[PDB]
Amino acid sequence: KNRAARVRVSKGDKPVTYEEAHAPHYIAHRKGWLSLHTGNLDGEDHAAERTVEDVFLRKFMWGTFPGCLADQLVLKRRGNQLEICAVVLRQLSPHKYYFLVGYSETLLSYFYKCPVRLHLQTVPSKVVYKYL
Amino acid sequence: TEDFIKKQIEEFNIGKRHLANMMGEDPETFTQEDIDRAIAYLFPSGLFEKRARPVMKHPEQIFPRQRAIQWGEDGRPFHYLFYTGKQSYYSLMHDVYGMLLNLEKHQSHLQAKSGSRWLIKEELEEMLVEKLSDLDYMQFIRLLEKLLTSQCGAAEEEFVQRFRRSVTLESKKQLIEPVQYDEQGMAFSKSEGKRKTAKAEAIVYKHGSGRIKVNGIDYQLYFPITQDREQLMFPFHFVDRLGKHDVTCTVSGGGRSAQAGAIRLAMAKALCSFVTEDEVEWMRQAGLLTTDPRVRERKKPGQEGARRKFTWKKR
Amino acid sequence: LNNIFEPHVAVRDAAKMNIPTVGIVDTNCNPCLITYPVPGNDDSPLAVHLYCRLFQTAITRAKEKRQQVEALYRLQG
Amino acid sequence: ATPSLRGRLARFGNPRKPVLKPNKPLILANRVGERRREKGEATCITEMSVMMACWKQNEFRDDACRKEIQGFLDCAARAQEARKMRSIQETLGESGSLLPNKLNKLLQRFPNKPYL
Amino acid sequence: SRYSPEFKDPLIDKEYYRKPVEELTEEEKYVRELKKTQLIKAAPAGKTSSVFEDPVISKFTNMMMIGGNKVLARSLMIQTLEAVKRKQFEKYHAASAEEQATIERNPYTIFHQALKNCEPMIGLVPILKGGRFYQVPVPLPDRRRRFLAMKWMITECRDKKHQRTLMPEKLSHKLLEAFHNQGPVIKRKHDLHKMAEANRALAHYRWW
RNA sequence: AUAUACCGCCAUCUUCAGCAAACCCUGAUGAAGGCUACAAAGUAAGCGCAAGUACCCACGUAAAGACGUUAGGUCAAGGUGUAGCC
Ligand SMILES: [Mg+2]
Ligand SMILES: [Mg+2]
Ligand SMILES: [Mg+2]
Ligand SMILES: [Mg+2]
Ligand SMILES: [Mg+2]
Ligand SMILES: [Mg+2]
Ligand SMILES: [Zn+2]
Repeated sequence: KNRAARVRVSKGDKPVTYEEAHAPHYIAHRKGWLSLHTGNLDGEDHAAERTVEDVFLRKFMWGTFPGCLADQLVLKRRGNQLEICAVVLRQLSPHKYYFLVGYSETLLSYFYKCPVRLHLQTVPSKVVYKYL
Repeated sequence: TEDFIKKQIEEFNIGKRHLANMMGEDPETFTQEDIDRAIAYLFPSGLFEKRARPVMKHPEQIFPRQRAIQWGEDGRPFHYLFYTGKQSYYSLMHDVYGMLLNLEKHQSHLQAKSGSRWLIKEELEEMLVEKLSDLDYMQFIRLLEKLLTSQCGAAEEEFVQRFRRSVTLESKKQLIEPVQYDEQGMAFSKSEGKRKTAKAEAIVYKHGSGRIKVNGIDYQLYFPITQDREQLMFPFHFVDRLGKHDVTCTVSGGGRSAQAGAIRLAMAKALCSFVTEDEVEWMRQAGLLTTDPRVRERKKPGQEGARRKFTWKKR
Repeated sequence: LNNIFEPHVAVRDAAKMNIPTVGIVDTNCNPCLITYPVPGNDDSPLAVHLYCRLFQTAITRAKEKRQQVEALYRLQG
Repeated sequence: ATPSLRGRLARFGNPRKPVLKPNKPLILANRVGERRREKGEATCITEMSVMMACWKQNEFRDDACRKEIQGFLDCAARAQEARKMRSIQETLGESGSLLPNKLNKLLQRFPNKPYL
Repeated sequence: SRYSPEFKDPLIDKEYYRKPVEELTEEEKYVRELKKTQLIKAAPAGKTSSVFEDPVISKFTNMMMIGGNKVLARSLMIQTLEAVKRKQFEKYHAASAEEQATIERNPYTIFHQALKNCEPMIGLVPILKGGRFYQVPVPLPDRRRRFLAMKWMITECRDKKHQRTLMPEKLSHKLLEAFHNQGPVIKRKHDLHKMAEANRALAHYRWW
């Protein structure tokens, strides 16, 4: 059994979302891509550095928000304008959210030589699609 | 339930208003096709699935046809045949049985006083909010057939035609190539052709001898094997016209047999200009006016040649 | 009895949910769960038209007769 | 006519010896048995025998006695083609033949009620 | 594979369709066929509506080709045909008069007669009953016996060879010997026939 | 050192279609079963194929094909439990 990143169908009790709920072969059909940059085309290079930066940013966003995030994060590498557009939960005070957003933007702009602006989305919790 | 539907409808209409305002046209003339075009232009979804497309239609298409309530505050259902699972299906069965017995009575009285297709189970269950099986559907189709075979008239005729449809086109005849004149070009015609990765453009004439030119030079220097010569002679032989038709094709890409078949197909499709339609039908039914999509099969990462496996033994 | 010669399940489930059943038992049925049985033929063509019409006349004297008592209570309000 | 079984089965009211001792109870079911089919034929033997005889009589060439071998081949081909065409395209027949489907359908339409 | 169902076979004959106005049955048939005009398959690169060929010759040429060498098989067939033609003409011009007048020079009739003579009549099958293989004579159709004779001739012309022998003149001599009712393929046919006759007491083991 | 602690990546079965939440009936309410369209108690959210995506369309090909047997292959993509050591 080719057990991939798809959700196993067993008992109806796992609040699975919509992102990783689909099969890994429906990416170019019923899904999409979290990251997007010019390194994924013919004739371009420096893709290893882009992948390292992407995985480091993902780890940093997952560590700085222990549960404040819902699913994942969409990457938009517009040459020299990174945008970590994601969502936010309605559980903490807005002051803490503003503080964390400002700290992350300052760290990004002063470390990766790139300004970052966020676009938070008001959701109650995890975007659940099936209770299976 | 109705409150959420009204919320969706008001959201849809305010979104349509905003879209007609941002596009620059009048909201009354802002049809649904323009809505879809604007959504596709503003939200370019580059996927392969046709269901994952950004749509903004009426909530009647997004939400399925909800089953209405048949009982009121008193508890008595609104339909007569409700305490049996299926209501509309059994009502239609009773109606068609009544029509059948009416037709039988009318036929008995007459004896004493002396393009389209049927419905589909999927279409039926999508039109009527009701689920059925296959045996009952076959029985209903047989009852409809018995209704049609009987002596119909006007009322029963329109009643059985309301449960009909309309088939699409069935004449798959190709377009007849007209006669083109390009600078003193009498009996001039061109065609194309694509088979086994080979593109040919034959130029059939009706005023020369009996030779074939491939890329300027004759076909003898380009087709040394008699196989291609016979393949190109077959179309001219099927019409009994050899020494009165000259061609000059410019084929490119593919091997000898692929280019020969491409030129043959081009000649067959170009000869449909100075002959009747019965001859081109005879040529099509014999194997000329048809495509040959025999392309090389995609090799699999584990098989020898897209069919045979590797070296799988038993011990 | 249906088309297999076997007692139907509706008469068995009626006594389960405390629901009476007025059936027409002939001579090969099980008139035990029926609260109001009556021996009578139910296979002749001209016979079944009698019971079906008597049940129709009972409606014309039950729901149609309801209007005779609706005017008595509507005099006050 | 069917013979009666008054003192056949060993019951409590039979002061004698049982003559019929079946394995399964004498209660019929609601299905009919399958018709007999798939048997060995091996027809056309005398023709092959006389063909081998006329081959051994003359030389190995079939020019001295071609009529016998020709008739044998014709009969064999006719029989084979007839059997194949029949078993491929026709299985009904006329009035009264191989009828198992409708038979079991009628048996299920009027089954047996052994549980009173 | 790459062809859907309910499709017909590409026709080869032309004179039958040059004037199909004989009677009414075939007229209605061809009219109903051309009405819906289904997607007829394309003609392969081996069939031709010419009258200077023969389907048996084409089948033999296709069977002779090993792997993917159509030009090689075609050249070998042309060489065999020209060799038998030259041999016929040499034995015609080097004779008397009665022999020259009582024989023909058409190689097609000679090849057809050789095929009809080398065609077997009975076949044996190794029926495994109880653990032993016993040969039982069973009837065979015409096409199967023709294919068996063709393959026997092919394998005799191929396998049976030494070192100094050739191939075109070898096959020509083999066909000329098979036409004269004295050939190795006819010898193998007679051996198979006598072997089947020696075991004729096993026809009762067949079940069809 | 243990895949007889895993997460993770896969295998013949898989060249098909069956399995799991909520009810009722029959087995005197025992383990269990619930198939008869000229129909005697079956309704079934969900899963996998069919339905669907792409290539040469509706053919064909590719991608996929559940709940598990093999304590199946691997602590030896990569990291974590238990033993002994700096
Ligand atoms: Mg796999
Ligand atoms: Mg017994
Ligand atoms: Mg282990
Ligand atoms: Mg499917
Ligand atoms: Mg798969
Ligand atoms: Mg191991
Ligand atoms: Zn009854």
